[PDB]
Amino acid sequence: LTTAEYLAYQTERHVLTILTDMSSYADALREVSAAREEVPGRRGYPGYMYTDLSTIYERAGRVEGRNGSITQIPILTMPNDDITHPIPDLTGYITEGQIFVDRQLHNKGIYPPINVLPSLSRLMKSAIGEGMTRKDHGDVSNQLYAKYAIGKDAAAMKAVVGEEALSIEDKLSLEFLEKFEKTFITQGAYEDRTVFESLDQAWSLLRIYPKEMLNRISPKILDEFYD
Amino acid sequence: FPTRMTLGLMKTKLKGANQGYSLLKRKSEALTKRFRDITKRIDDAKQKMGRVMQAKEIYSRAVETLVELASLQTAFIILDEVIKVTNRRVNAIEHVIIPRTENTIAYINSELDELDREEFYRLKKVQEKKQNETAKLDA
Repeated sequence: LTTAEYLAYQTERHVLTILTDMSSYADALREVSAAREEVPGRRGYPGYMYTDLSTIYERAGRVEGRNGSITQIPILTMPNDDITHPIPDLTGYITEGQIFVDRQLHNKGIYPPINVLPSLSRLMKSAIGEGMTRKDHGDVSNQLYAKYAIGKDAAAMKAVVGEEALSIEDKLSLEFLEKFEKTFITQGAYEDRTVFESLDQAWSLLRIYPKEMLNRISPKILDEFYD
Repeated sequence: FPTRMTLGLMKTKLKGANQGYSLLKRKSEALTKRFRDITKRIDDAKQKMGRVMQAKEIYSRAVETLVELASLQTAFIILDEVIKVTNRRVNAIEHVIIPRTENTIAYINSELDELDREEFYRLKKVQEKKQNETAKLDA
């Protein structure tokens, strides 16, 4: 962290910090707190850990007048595959947004299993729109989230109800969900795709659903790509 | 996995499955009665159509009613199939979903109670440690 700070405040360059197995660090801190015979918190964590964890999240951010940028991207393993744990809860509440990995999609055999439901980004606001990527960015993102959620509810419905995929809407929702899961969700590990390619792929993946089926898309966004 | 919110969602889904089970049961009963009446009507229509089988005009007003009765018969068969699906759904809402939800709720309750017991034990140990330290400093 001090190396990244020295890189940002002196060398003036883009720096990216990454902490591996932060869960072990939290367990170690909990051990040090336990050895001190102090008041233990959730999962044996320290009481001042809130300030400690913040100090781990304070290794990011840029400065005024500095061309360089330091951004910390820590990584930890949620205990018993539970994001409800104090470590993941604090990490999610402190930092803006979190990347969640589903075990089922990883057990599917497909490429990287990111769950869009739990996953979110607070920096996706100012980084979207025209001048950055595209004006169709935010709209297609919200539409993707809505389609994924609708597909999830349609999946739960498909589990509870019959195999008829609950009439029409839920069928197209489930189809689009599976399609986005087998294509948009898995880009491959050795493949690097641009934003335009992903936008075109999403435009092709959204062709299965009707134009009036998207309530998350505005009039301009609906008239954006008819190609 | 063992959270109070998850327990609430599971309990809500369980209650909803119960109400849905009752509704599906009543619907199965009504469908059974309707299919029964339509069955008796199907037998009556069978005897009626079997009355005259094997001349002048106006025969178009004859086979039409028989066609309507046939439509009622097919609708009765579809009603029987739908009643079967409803009965299957009721059977799936009885010993399957209900038992799974109950067992899951029980295990989750046990896990939560055990965790709370462990936390309370740790807190009691902390309080005992503080009390022991205070009693040691008092001397």
